[PDB]
Amino acid sequence: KETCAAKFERQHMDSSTSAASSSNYCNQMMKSRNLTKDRCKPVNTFVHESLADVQAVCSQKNVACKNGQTNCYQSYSTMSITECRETGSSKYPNCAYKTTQANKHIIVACEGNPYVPCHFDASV
Repeated sequence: KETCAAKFERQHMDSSTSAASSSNYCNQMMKSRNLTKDRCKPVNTFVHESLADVQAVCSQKNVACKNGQTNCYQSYSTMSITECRETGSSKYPNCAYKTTQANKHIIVACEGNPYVPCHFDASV
């Protein structure tokens, strides 16, 4: 059902806010974006930029992905992002997360036509 493009937007885009509003941001968004439905996804980043800005990264600095594929791209600019990581304690179905807000470059893996992000590899 979901295009890798649309799944990326669900998992990784949050243009609704400029930054995490509280230390509960991740608890709340991991839940609302359906990333805790069946298990607690351990690590996930949200990007607070326009979709056009984040899709444009697919034409920026080509770098290898963590898995050694070559379709990753690092943003030329830093971007406002929230990094979510599950706490050591967390046990499903009660998923708990630490929220960290930062301005960093993102690295995404891109696919499709239009060529757009389908996976979030890392922030730098």
